[PDB]
Amino acid sequence: SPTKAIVRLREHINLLSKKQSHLRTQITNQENEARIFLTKGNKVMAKNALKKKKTIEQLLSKVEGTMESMEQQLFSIESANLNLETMRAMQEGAKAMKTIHSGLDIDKVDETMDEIREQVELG
Repeated sequence: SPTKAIVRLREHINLLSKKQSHLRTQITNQENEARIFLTKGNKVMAKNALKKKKTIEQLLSKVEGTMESMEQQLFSIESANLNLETMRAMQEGAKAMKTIHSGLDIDKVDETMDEIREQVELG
């Protein structure tokens, strides 16, 4: 069911979201270590810290990408659902109007009967 899917996608995004914040935190921490090392020490350590930071960034980009794909799917479903609603309503409105086209124009008992009568008589 569509409702089931929407819930899964939303919950899934939530999880990815939790991960995104964690990843962001790691990125800042690593950058900070790089800053202090540049002071209380050797570059090499700083360079190493930055490289780590980059790989944490690339992983984040992927987390973000999965989220982006998921978000797109939600939009496509939410959009599709609306269209269905439009179609049903449009379908419903046609039925209502049909009952109207009937009205008393078709509810002409004499016209119908005579027609039936002639065919009987016609044999």
